[PDB]
Amino acid sequence: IIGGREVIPHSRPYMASLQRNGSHLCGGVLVHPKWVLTAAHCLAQRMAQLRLVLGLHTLDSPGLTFHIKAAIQHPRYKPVPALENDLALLQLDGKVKPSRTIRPLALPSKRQVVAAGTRCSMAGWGLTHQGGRLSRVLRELDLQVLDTRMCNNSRFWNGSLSPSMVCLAADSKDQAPCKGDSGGPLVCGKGRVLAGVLSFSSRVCTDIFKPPVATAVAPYVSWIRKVTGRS
Amino acid sequence: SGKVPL
Repeated sequence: IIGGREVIPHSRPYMASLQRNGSHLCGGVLVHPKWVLTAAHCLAQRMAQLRLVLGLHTLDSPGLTFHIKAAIQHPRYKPVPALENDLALLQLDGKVKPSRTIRPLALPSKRQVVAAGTRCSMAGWGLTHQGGRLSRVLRELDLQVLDTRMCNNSRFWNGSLSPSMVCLAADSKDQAPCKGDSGGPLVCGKGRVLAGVLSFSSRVCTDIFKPPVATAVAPYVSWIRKVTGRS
Repeated sequence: SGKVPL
């Protein structure tokens, strides 16, 4: 996150860090004691070397580490250039016991809409500057949902955002999620309800003509319930 | 053009 703020430690106990050989790769959201929801493009990796770490604030710190038994990418995931259905569910090799630092975030209703104007925020350990390095501490950034039609403007995303995608903007031009931030949850409203999983931007994180986009959670809730086996 | 995964 570029231009964001350090969170209060463990104030977002659903946060997962997906890591390869101890190195952070993407965020995730714990959506069940045995399942982390994250971005599918994050799993273009040798799974043998991937771990999920829970309850972290500071990135170099133990937290609680899980091996991954299975990585189930959405059936209709299409990678770049079309980054469609950019979601994967990861099965932990143990079962999370809810505590103060680690806890699942509930899925929204399957009929949640994320309307233009909705005030949200997201969290991650991603880059703090263009071409920089990961954040040492978990950070957060307020984001507002933009009208998808305006985001699809020729100078912006040029018709390529589907109805399942949530177009986002910070309050300032110099604030944006950046590399390492995908997979992490977008929570919206006063009740801080899970509404999206961050996906993509353009190569430059703060490019105002390429606002960040998250995959909306609500249209995938029934898939998620089928996969997790919890109707 | 260019979607770049975050």
